[PDB]
Amino acid sequence: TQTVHEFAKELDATNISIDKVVGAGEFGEVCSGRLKLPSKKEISVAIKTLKVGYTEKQRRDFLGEASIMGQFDHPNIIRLEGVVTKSKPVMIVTEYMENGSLDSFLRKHDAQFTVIQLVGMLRGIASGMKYLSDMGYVHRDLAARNILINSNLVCKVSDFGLSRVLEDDGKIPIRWTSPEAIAYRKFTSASDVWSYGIVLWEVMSYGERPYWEMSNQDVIKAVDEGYRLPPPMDCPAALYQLMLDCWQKDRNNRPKFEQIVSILDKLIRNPGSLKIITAARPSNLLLD
Amino acid sequence: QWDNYEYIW
Ligand SMILES: Nc1ncnc2c1ncn2[C@@H]1O[C@H](COP(=O)(O)OP(=O)(O)NP(=O)(O)O)[C@@H](O)[C@H]1O
Ligand SMILES: [Mg+2]
Repeated sequence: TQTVHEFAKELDATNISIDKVVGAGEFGEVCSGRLKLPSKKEISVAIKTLKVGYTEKQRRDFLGEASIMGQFDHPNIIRLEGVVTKSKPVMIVTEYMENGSLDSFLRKHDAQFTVIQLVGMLRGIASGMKYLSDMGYVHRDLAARNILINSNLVCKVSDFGLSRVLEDDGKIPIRWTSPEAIAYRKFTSASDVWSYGIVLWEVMSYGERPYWEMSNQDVIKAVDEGYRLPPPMDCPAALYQLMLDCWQKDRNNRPKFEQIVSILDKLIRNPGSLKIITAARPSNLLLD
Repeated sequence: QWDNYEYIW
């Protein structure tokens, strides 16, 4: 399709080799493999295929997500290497992220990273989101499951399935979504900052599910009433406060992504600050 | 984790 070729290179399939299946998505399988670049350098890639017998809607959605991804060239946003559309199966080829989805990676390593390592992950996510927001997009699905992490623990924003341009022109990830976006579809970069606060909690909780298994209706009611997720075990005060700030009821009082990046950069620059750690509550969620 | 995405009823 022409739409995708504005922002995606058409790859020659002879330059793509497939190694093994590493996942499955809405649209088909995901494999690891290799791509030979025009310079003859070979790089590791992920290869997503559109399932045989796809509908035209599935093809548009599949390629549409690539068209959005291809608009971003940033170290903390998943890199699109290109697409294959002139032969079938249709393919999307992206940089390989050895350690997979961030939530599942952290669950394998409960309490095994240093606070500075976790802050490094969080800073990358924030930097990617700062660029995404600079580019006029709202992601709408920012969550640990939609961050990929590579062999050197660099985290990158992925999954542009719900993303859109902020303009005057389906199911929602309720637990990750701001109260105003739930209430009346008010999606802004500040609603992505809310979601970032949730990702911050997910990371400091080593991939615990936000609000655990609370019903979505209770998540909506509790959050609207002013309840918030409690501090993760051994969570630095600085980082819990950042969560609370991301979760301000008034979206205009939330920090911008640029401010989040700056905050994390200071914590990285002054790691002793992380040593001040965040008790008896009448409820599991904290009021305020 | 089955109800990550949902409508509001
Ligand atoms: N760039 C990548 N590098 C390495 N692994 C990847 C990459 N992209 C996706 N994967 C793997 O593929 C899995 C599924 O792909 P994903 O992008 O999460 O689509 P999905 O529709 O959300 N499937 P799922 O997470 O299982 O419900 C991820 O959990 C990773 O393990
Ligand atoms: Mg996924």
